[PDB]
Amino acid sequence: NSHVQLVESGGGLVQAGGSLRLSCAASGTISTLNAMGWYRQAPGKQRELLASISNLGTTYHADSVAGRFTISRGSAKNTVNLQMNSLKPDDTAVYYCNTRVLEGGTQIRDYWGQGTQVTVSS
Amino acid sequence: LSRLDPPEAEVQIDRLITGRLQSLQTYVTQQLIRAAEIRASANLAATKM
Amino acid sequence: LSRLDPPEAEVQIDRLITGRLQSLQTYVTQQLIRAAEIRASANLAATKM
Amino acid sequence: VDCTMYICGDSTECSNLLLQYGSFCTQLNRALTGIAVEQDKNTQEVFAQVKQIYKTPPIKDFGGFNFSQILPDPSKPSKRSFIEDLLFNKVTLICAQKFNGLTVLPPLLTDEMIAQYTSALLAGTI
Amino acid sequence: PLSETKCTLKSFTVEKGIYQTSNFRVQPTESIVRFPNITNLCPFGEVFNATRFASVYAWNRKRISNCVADYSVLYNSASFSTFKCYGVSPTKLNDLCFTNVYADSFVIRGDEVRQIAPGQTGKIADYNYKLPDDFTGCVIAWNSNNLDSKVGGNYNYLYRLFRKSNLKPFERDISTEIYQAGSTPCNGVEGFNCYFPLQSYGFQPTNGVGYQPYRVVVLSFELLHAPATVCGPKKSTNLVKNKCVNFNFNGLTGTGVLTESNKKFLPFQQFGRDIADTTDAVRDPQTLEILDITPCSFGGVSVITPGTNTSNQVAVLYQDVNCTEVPVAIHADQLTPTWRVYSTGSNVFQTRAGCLIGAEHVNNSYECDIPIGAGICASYQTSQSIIAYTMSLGAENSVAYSNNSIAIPTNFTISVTTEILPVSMTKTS
Repeated sequence: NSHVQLVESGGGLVQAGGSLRLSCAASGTISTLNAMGWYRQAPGKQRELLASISNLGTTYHADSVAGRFTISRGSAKNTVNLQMNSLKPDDTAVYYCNTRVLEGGTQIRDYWGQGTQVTVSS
Repeated sequence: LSRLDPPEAEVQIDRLITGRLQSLQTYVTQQLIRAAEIRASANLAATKM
Repeated sequence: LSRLDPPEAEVQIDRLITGRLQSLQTYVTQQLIRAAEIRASANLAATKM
Repeated sequence: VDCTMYICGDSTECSNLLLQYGSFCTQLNRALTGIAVEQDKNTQEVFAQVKQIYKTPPIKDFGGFNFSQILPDPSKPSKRSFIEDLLFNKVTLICAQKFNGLTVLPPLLTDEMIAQYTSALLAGTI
Repeated sequence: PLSETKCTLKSFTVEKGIYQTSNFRVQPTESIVRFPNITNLCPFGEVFNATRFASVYAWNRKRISNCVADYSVLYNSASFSTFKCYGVSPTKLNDLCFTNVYADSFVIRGDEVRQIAPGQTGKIADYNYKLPDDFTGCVIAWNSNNLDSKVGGNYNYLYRLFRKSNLKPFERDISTEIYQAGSTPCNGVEGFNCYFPLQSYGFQPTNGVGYQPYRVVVLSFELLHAPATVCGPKKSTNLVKNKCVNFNFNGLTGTGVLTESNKKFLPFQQFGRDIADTTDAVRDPQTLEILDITPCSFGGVSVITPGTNTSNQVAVLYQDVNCTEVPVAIHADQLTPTWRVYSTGSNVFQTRAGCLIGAEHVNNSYECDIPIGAGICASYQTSQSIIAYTMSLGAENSVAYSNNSIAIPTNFTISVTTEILPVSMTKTS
């Protein structure tokens, strides 16, 4: 019954040059979060990966967010926080959170949360 | 008409109208073909008479 | 089916079904006309025989 | 032709969507079946005039008239006459078109039976 | 079948004749997926068959991406003293896709192989190569005494014995500044309380298996929600022939019966198309042979029956199909005692029209009663049963022709015959 679930929070309207921090909480029957990622599906734009952290601590950051978004995995290793520094207009999007789970050592299942909206205006 | 408002029900009414109109056209064409057949039959019957 | 999900693929399938059905119907009508012509020819042949 | 296979070949969602379009399928199938039966009716009416099969005389005298050309030739594998086989050769594909739900029902009267009827008519006339 | 005909006619009474009822469609039995040959596997040999490996402190990192990884050569091969994986099943590697792969190759003493694992301690783990606690990947090691040892002491391989802090996971430290092991600063001068930061194993052929050099390669897989650049070989199904099956040749999807083909494709040609543009022949990507595509049944089903007022038995005609397909009509699902009796028996007969079941093929000829097709006709007579026979064109009769004989009638007869003709139709508006 406790199926893997993700929850996104921390987004919202921010003045250009500001900063925020999205928090992604994972729950349910989480066996192993092999890969952990943050995505954004802006209104009228396809979902795009921004930052992600593997279970080994190695992290990837998209060029659209490289140098501004820093992804850090909590000590519990269940939640990932994306600190957004110097938020620019490109950050206006509905941010989604994803994780890959290896169920049974062979089934790669990708789980997604509700997501949170971010907006940057002039 | 009752379930949906006119602006949205217009598409459903158009689909239904197209279907019914096409069916009526099919029936008319079949009737014309059978009328031609029976016309030939009547001509040959008149020839026999 | 593969590229698009069912809810959006339904309209495409409807358009394709309409096109194929109309093509088949035109073929059937042409076959009926040719059948009538060949029926007249066969009646002529039977009369000749 | 089968409507459902042609429009919705091997698919199920297409079949379900077509199910609500009515009975066009039945109408088209009935029309095609009617045409198919009409073909047999036409050929039978044309060639079934003779009540009995009339054999040709064992010896051809006919007062000097030579009917070899139109009479059947037992020598050839097929018993069609000298002219009929010439027509078949002159007139001499759809076989591989069966993929899209098509079908070609065989004629009720085989060419051999039509040749038999024509030979009977020829013998009767002679 | 009689009840199906009744439902089709929407009547409880069926007259003598033949009625089209349903369609006999052959469903696929299996699925076939064929993809190009083994092809360009990832460069495993480069890392494994490399003549010389780097030092443990200078462990060589090799990035692997954008290539198919055939991991079977790793475990299917018993040329590795140690083989283990973390976070994934080793047998599942050939069916996995990863964004990036990093192969860490170096040489260490066999007895020190234990230090190469998550949460391990010691000089090798702390100061030469440290692994993450939740490492996701595989570690491979094998003996290298015959390669990494020389008579008198092989001093090429070096390892870091001292350092201020333990190396972080996947961290390399190549700086060799004199480590301050004592209160007195070394100032980059080796001596008392200042030892050579690196050390040489001095591998010798006389060294024991534990002390002998061992070559180790560690494959770490990176997954960061990014597109996967590596993917195990697309396991292609075997080749099935002469049976209906769903086939997918490198994306070309279809359903039919694969048969040996006598065509001749040009080397660059892959598949052929009929005059109607429909796919007709395909060549297997894995190996170069051609196969032809054919439809399965596409057949129809008709019921031959005398008028229900006369009898109750029926016969089934499967249009333009082989007699082996007949009983493949979604059987094992119809009524047990009523439909499967018509499935197959000694009654089975074959004609150009199709397969006929429930009728005996007699030799006698009679005027057509129910036209089957292609010169065959069916009738109910005999003990009574259904018989399929060859149509009798008519009664045999010969005229006693002679060149001087004549036939003149002596009496007559008046015959009255009826002829019916339609004249009009209901005037519907």
